[PDB]
Amino acid sequence: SMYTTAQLLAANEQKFKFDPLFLRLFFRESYPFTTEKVYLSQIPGLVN
Amino acid sequence: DPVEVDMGRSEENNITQSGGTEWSKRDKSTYDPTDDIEAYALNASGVV
Repeated sequence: SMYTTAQLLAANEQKFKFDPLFLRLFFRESYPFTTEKVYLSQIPGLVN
Repeated sequence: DPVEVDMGRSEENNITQSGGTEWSKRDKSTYDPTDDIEAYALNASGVV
């Protein structure tokens, strides 16, 4: 149908800057849990 | 014959200073242009 010719030189996949700093520094460990709620506790610790 | 060749450069890449922020109206002291050049380079697609 068409007698044109074309050659492809180079293609790029542009990408947006992204680096998980806050996970990598502070939230270091994972805790998978199979239950339905998670409890986090504290203790006062003030002794006269 | 006049032929137009162009690539896709977003309008934010070609920056022209107008109004304030002229780099020649602010006083030559108490101002570091490092902030301006870092802000400009924030538009880049890779390390400069």
